[PDB]
Amino acid sequence: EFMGEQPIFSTRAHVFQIDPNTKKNWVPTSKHAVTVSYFYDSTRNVYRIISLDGSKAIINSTITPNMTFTKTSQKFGQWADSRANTVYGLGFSSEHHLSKFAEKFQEFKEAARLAKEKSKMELTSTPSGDLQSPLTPE
Repeated sequence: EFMGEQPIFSTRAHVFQIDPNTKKNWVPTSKHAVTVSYFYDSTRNVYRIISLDGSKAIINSTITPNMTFTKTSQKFGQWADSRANTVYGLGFSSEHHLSKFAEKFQEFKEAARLAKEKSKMELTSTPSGDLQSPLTPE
């Protein structure tokens, strides 16, 4: 498992990607199966898909409400990440794991929507040739 802050959900998959600025389509990111996890980053108040290959992150995708995870072939699903400017693809060990991951994606999509809503102003009546505003913005 992991040390320190635990992820909410983890699975095993081969990782693939599409880079917009190369002519190739799908390319293998990992040679072998790696752990793929949904993680709540409390300081940033966002949910992230985190995948490590050895000591480095090969997936660091911040879930947004408008993201779409699509199942497109046997045991394989994909989502586009506009922020990372990359499409990620996951090859699973069974159809069960593919579908479970997809279900979780929608769960984290809703949570991300609520997180953004939660991410407080004080309204007031108007303060009861001189200037009353601050001299500088900051």
